[PDB]
Amino acid sequence: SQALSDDIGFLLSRVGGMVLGAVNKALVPTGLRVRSYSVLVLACEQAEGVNQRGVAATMGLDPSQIVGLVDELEERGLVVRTLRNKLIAATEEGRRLRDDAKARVDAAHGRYFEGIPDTVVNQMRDTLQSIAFPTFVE
Amino acid sequence: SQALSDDIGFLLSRVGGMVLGAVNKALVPTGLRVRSYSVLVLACEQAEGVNQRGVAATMGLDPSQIVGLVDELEERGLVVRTLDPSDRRNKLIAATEEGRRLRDDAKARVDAAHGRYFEGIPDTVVNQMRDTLQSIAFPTFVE
Ligand SMILES: CC(C)(COP(=O)(O)OP(=O)(O)OC[C@H]1O[C@@H](n2cnc3c(N)ncnc32)[C@H](O)[C@@H]1OP(=O)(O)O)[C@@H](O)C(=O)NCCC(=O)NCCSC(=O)/C=C/c1ccc(O)cc1
Ligand SMILES: CC(C)(COP(=O)(O)OP(=O)(O)OC[C@H]1O[C@@H](n2cnc3c(N)ncnc32)[C@H](O)[C@@H]1OP(=O)(O)O)[C@@H](O)C(=O)NCCC(=O)NCCSC(=O)/C=C/c1ccc(O)cc1
Ligand SMILES: [Cl-]
Ligand SMILES: [Cl-]
Ligand SMILES: [Cl-]
Ligand SMILES: [Mg+2]
Ligand SMILES: [Mg+2]
Repeated sequence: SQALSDDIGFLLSRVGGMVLGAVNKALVPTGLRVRSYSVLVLACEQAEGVNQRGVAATMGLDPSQIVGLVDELEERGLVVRTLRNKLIAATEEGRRLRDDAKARVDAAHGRYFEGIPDTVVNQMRDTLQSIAFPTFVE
Repeated sequence: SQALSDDIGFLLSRVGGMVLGAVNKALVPTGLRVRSYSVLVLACEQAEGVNQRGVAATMGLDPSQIVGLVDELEERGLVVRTLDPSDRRNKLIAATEEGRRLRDDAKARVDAAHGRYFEGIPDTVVNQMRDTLQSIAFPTFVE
């Protein structure tokens, strides 16, 4: 089928945007939106700060875009930017808000994947990781 | 897993965004962007045209958001607002000959641009992803 509604690229972009909208809606009480949430999660994965370069690469953004997200998070004392190399270190308050936000984010997920078994989610996860994070550039 | 890179919602938005940016870039020679392209494609799929509400539902948008996309395509002579010959109360967005020719050019670009991401995936994996994403975007009901 050559129909748009059967096209996997269309579908991925459509469901990605549905998830993005739902997660932004769920995040409203936290003051975060998806990109600032993502920087905060990445910072909270480590004790010491995480490499800003690496954050940008993971998120598929230029480092210049991550700068403003770090400023946003620092406005609320959620991360502290430390040192040509730049690292982003989560605070105790950052870690607390990350937990509250993630429960809202999971639920926003739960709503879209209800009735879809974990075996299907696991295969989707692997496939999407192989696209976003390939072993080399073809 | 607590890791962002294991969050299926993150990965959907991450790869969805890769696809969106690649499609806008592939479309630069056509003058279209992802939404105007989608409307043009959906009009071309029908012989007589497609209803605004159908387009909106396929794109997950309110119908009010489709009017300006149709205006853009109409100003370029790529679609025409017409009336369904089988029901004149049914307004249709119909592709023109020039719209069909551009849609063929544009879909060739977008197909090739998608290949970078999807060509290497096993067919059985793609098929399962397709059907799963359809069940999320376009839920079905009782028979
Ligand atoms: C349409 C999207 C996906 C969602 O936009 P949104 O609905 O404005 O959502 P937001 O993330 O801005 O806000 C989320 C929700 O939280 C709400 N919200 C927010 N901030 C607050 C607040 N501070 N207080 C209270 N409430 C709040 C906000 O109003 C909204 O609520 P609701 O309307 O009920 O869903 C938007 O991200 C977007 O346009 N993305 C770019 C891509 C795009 O054009 N998508 C449209 C579908 S067409 C498509 O995907 C085609 C792709 C395609 C791909 C490949 C191809 O080959 C061909 C085509
Ligand atoms: C071409 C895009 C998709 C849109 O840019 P644009 O057309 O030049 O225009 P705008 O900058 O006005 O953006 C249009 C809308 O695209 C929306 N958008 C912005 N990223 C996207 C996108 N990945 N898909 C789908 N619409 C988008 C964005 O929110 C905005 O919505 P709205 O404000 O309602 O009009 C551009 O954002 C782009 O190239 N994105 C690729 C880079 C990217 O998104 N990387 C991932 C960042 S991290 C992230 O998204 C995390 C999400 C997340 C989700 C769930 C979780 O559980 C956890 C995390
Ligand atoms: Cl954005
Ligand atoms: Cl940004
Ligand atoms: Cl219209
Ligand atoms: Mg919006
Ligand atoms: Mg600010």
